[PDB]
Amino acid sequence: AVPSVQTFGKKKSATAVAHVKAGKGLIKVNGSPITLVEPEILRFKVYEPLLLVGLDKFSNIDIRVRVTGGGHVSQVYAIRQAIAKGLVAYHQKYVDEQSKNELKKAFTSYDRTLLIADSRRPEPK
Amino acid sequence: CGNFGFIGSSNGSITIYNMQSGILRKKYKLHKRAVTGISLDGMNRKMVSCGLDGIVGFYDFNKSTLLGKLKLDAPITAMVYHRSSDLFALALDDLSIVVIDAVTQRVVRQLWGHSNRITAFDFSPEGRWIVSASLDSTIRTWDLPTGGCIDGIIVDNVATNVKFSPNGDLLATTHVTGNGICIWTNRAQFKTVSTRTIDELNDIDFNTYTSLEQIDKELLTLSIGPRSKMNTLLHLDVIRKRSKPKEAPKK
Amino acid sequence: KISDLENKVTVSAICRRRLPVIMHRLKMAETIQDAVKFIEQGHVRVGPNLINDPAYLVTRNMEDYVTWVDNSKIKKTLLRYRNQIDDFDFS
Amino acid sequence: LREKAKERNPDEYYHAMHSRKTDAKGLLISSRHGDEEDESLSMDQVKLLK
Amino acid sequence: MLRRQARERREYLYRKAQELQDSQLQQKRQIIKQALAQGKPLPKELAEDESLQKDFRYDQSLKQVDDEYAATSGIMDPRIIVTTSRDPSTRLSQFAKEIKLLFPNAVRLNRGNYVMPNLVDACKKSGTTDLVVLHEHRGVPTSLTISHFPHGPTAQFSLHNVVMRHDIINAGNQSEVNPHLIFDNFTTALGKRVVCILKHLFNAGPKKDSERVITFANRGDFISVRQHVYVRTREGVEIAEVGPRFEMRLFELRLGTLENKDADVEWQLRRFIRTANKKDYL
Amino acid sequence: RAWDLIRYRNFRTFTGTERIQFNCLAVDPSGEVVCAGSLDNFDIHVWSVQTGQLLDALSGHEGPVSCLSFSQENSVLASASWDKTIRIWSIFGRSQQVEPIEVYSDVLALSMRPDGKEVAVSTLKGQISIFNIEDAKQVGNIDCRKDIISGRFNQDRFTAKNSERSKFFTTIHYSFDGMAIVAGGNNNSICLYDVPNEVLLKRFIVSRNMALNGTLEFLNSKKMTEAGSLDLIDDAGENSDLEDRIDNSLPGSQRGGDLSTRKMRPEVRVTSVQFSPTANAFAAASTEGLLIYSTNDTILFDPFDLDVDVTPHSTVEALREKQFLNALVMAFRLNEEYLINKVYEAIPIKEIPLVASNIPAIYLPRILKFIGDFAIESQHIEFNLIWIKALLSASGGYINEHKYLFSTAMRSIQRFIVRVAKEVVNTTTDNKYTYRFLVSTDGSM
RNA sequence: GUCGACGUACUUCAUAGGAUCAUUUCUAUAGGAAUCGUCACUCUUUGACUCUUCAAAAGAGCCACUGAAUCCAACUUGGUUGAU
RNA sequence: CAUUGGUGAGCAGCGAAGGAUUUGGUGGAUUACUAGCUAAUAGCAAUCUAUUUCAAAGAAUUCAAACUUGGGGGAAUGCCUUGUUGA
RNA sequence: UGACGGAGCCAGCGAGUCUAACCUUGGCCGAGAGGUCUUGGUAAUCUUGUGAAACUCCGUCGUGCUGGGGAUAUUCAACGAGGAAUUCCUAGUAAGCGCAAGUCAUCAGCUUGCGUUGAUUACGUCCCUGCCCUUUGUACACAC
Repeated sequence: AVPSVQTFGKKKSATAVAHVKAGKGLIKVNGSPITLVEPEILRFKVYEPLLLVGLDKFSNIDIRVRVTGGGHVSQVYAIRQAIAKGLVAYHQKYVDEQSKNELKKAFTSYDRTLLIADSRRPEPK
Repeated sequence: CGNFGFIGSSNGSITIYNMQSGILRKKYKLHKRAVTGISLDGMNRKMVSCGLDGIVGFYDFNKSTLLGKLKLDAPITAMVYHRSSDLFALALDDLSIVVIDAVTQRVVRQLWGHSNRITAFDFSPEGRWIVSASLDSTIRTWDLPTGGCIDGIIVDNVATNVKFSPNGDLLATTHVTGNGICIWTNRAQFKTVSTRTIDELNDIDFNTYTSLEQIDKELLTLSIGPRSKMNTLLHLDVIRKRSKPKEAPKK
Repeated sequence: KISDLENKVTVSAICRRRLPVIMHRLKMAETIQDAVKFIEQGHVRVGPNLINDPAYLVTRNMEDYVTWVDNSKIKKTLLRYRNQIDDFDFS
Repeated sequence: LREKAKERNPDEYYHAMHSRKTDAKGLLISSRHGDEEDESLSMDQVKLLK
Repeated sequence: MLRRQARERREYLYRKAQELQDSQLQQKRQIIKQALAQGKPLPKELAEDESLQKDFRYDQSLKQVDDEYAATSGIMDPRIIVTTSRDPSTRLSQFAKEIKLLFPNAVRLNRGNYVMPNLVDACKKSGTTDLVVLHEHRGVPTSLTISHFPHGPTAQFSLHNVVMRHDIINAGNQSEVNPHLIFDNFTTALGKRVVCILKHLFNAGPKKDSERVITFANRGDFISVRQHVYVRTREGVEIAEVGPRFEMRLFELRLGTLENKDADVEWQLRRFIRTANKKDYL
Repeated sequence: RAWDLIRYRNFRTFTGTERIQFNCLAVDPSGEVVCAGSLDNFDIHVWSVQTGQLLDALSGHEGPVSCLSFSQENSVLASASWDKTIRIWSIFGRSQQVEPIEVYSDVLALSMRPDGKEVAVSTLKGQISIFNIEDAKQVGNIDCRKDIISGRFNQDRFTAKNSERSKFFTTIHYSFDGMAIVAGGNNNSICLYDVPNEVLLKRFIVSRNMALNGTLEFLNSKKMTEAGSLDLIDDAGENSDLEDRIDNSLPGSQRGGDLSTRKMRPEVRVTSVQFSPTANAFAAASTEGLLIYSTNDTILFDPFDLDVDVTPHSTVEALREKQFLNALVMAFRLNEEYLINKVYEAIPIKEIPLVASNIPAIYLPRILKFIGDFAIESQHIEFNLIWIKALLSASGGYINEHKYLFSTAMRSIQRFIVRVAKEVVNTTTDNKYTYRFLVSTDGSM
């Protein structure tokens, strides 16, 4: 019944599903808040989808992320990818396309690996 | 772009909403008296506002800075932005029309001659003329290249609205009495009119320059004709041999 | 064998190469009439470009590119059936 | 079964993948009640049963 | 190209199943071919079927390298990756160096954290043809697996009497010219299959005076691999030994790439059967 | 295959070894190597042009190579394919280097900047993404699928809003100053943008013919009857003679040949767009023909920093008072073609180089592109060459260090020197030599 | 290690009596059975038609005027001397 | 403890002599506006008839016409073409 | 870059009615085979899924090596990141880390998988060491 949006963030074998919907503004990773995501030195790697665009985008929506697999740093990279492209997809579908591609421009100017992973490797020289 | 709408309130504050989702995006507060004109570039990069305190503000739009502010000598009643040439015209309170460009922020023409309040005005689609209409029951056309008044119409009803077509086809005026829309066609779409001022170098009045035949007797000069005549003369045997049909016609 | 050039060449073979039959054999629709309805409704593209008519003949190398259009409701409901739907790329 | 998993063909639409659904780990939810009944019953049905 | 290669292998094994299914018509069409050739009477089964003869009117115009290697045998040079098992010892890295010097058009790939599915996918979309995976036991290399990549076969061998060029002496540098090949008594159809596998990873058409040679000599299912350079004297031909020597024994040969082990086995070593040690290329 | 446009001969033919059909190509700047990609092979075929052989087959795409382009300056190859990937190949000089850039959806029509710095790809999402080549990261994208006019076909039963047929661009092209992109596709709008600001400059409706198919977005509901539309009814047997009562259209044919053999209306689509290398225009290969869109400076008063004292009257007073440089820069600030022509012809030969040395650097591309578009058809050949010689001598270092500004104004000038002036010089040279022969030698008997 | 002769061993091949149908009458037989300008009723089979399920997908699109149906609120009536 | 599951019981908020959902019919647009009919240089439109008939013109040895056939094989009787006998 | 002592946390492989010790001390029943109970010692990569380790945090210490018979209720073997030489190596690569399996050859004095963490430096050049190719341009223009 609610406007909701589901995205995916992947690094090596971690995978994070982020559901974004309209709400009061709560960002929850694995049930716990976002301010508990260990190893606590990469908590700003998790935070930078919020601090790159401002918390006034997150003031009206609530995100929840479920992260399985991987290790510590692969899980924080999956979390930040899921949060970033979930915010982009929510502003695409339920807010205007101008804020959509402003968010895409800001995340892509920081690093496009917030939005597109580096996936299939190696190179056979 | 169609994304942004701009509201200019009577307490001097421009608010910028998104047309798709309907919410406040930005809010500029420069003027203190009523904002009577807002426009923006064709590249969404510089906006221009004019209030009836007689300041034209020039803002960057992507960055939210102001690029400058220019104080005119009368309260401004109406702005029209010609968007391809980046020239906007202001109907001031001293009954002049100030034509000012937004790139370098200078008053570049100032058109005098109206006797009462300018009700409306509009640019030509090529941006060469500006047609205004005012409460002295008149409609004037100004050639802003030369800066003078090309034509004038005394019309019995006061024309309250003047709009050109976005092609150069039609002028649409709207008067005080009459429930309809009066429609005019510019004869200068079919002929060329002289930009020579009315009141109450014929090639430069008709915006042409017929190129002179040779500039100096010590200068080589080709023929006034097609360039291909030399090649036709030099190789007209092989061109006609090409042009023959492949077998002889049946006579 | 060259007796295929008399025996096994057949209007049914040219008709099995049509787009809804290719679809139904690729399990992309449950029946040939469903495949006809879907490519009439404009869900199916081969390559990049949307194919709109049922009679389109699909060669062997050109059946690797029979997919659904992106932003298809059918593509969305199969992705959301396996809840692999990523709303970033619209489906 | 491993060969069928290798040859799934992910552009596979059925009409029954509207009703049938999938849990969080990706496996198949099979409702253990009915499929001719309903698991949740309405408020007036609960009123009559109670 | 995922879907193209899957459906191409599907169509190939469909055509192969159809060939072995309708291969009776090939030989009975051969029977009526030689019955036309020498005017001898035709059997009852080939005499009463009217459809086969009125297909034989069409089919009278019908008529080495095998199905995986046949498309691009001498047309195109191979491309080989040589990689070790995982976290290899230094003597296995020396041996993988020696095998990449054995095969021309071979490079070597560092192995660690490479899953074999996405390794195979990276190879078979980067365009390599063969993969040689080498396995060790405390330095001593014990196996090599050759996988031909456009869904071709894998031949898995064990290596038995391994002496290495790094192990012997500083005898100089190798030659790296396109060698000549020698295959000694590969007599069965499995022998020709193993020959085609082992020799479509060398460049086609060496020079006639190419002065290095490499021999795969079968001695009771133990392919001795030696490599020699030569210079032809006035009285004989003088052979010097260069590069590694070993004995490889085929224990498996299956019909897919390295990743699955769901591929159909063409041959594998029945070890514990009752008549195991009584026949060769068993 | 390669074509000499002097002797009109196909002198080279390149085939592969695999019997594939080629859909796009790209040549070297220093034309040693041609390169071509197919839509059924996933490889790129690299041929030498001097010899004829197949130099290489580049591999690494896992989808059909939709587009190829060589960078014009540093000669790096950029291919892009339907596996959602643009890929950059360093071919020359011992590298064999591959850099794959992934992108969001499958790519059709890559294009390459004139300086080779960046590459703009068009995707099937509807976007034009622009990437830095050397540091393989995205510089910026345009979202174009909402300023595309996708009409409704007659045969299809889904609206033009919900259609997924043509809301993407199958051909894009850079402007020669590198600042704009023209783009077209299987729709009847061609759109051009400026890549710094990523905003639509202008959208052109390529057809209003209702005889083509994808033109109208909304179809007249009078023509939709109780069984089918009235334009899918074939009234071909109501015809006066047999040769158009005949139906010889084999059924599932799209984009074959011979318009009689397809049974549908010809859809409207642009298959290739290109900018003009010399004069401010673009050509679009639609179904109706090669549509050529061009500006002209005769109309559209667009000044450049004029003030109130800058006037045609003021310019001819400065010309009559023979401040020639002031008259020239007043006409440049007017940007009026007749005034620039009048002042240009009124400057005497004695002081062409003083004026051409004292022209300010912002008015240099204006006088160069004016001299080009004037001198192609003007008769004053020695006057125009004197002006070109004075401009190239006085300010020909600014041009060389600002190449891409004068990249279309200098190509228009050497469209004048080699195409009228060199033909005239050839004629007078042949006359001189035939005179010297006819009077210097011996005709006796 | 190759092909002939002899020897051995193995595989395949029969086709008769009778009836019926096949000629827009008549399949060759007299050993067989059929030539009628409709009236009604019941049972059965089939196909459309409208609505619908598995089970969705797409809407020849907009605006105006006019009628209807359902769910709320509001009012009225019956109702703990008993509604559902 | 989650439902980003169904069915309800209710608040806050929004809130001008009511609100929501669904549907049938008609009208106007869906291409760029020079009026209806007929035997038409004009008549009629309340009607063409009791002038609607004469005259003139007008007829290719083209007295040729399936550019229209699913494939293989045949064609008793047809049909086509050519010759022939008898009138 | 340590040593003690607590705490938080993060994987991917792997599912055959199949998976798994030895030597004793004694009691009771039984004809015997044996059964059942009892008992100490030795060995151990445990046992099928939950779970890893490196890592992260919080208290505490505080950085000059090892021996047996002698002597009370000091002094006689190795070794503190390994010489000359030598081998291998270019991105999820080197290296660190653990966890599973044990697939007809090989392997358990181990082998193969699987994830976790993840760089430095080349990405040029034929100068050295070598290996290879060509020395009519042929293949069709233009140019050299």
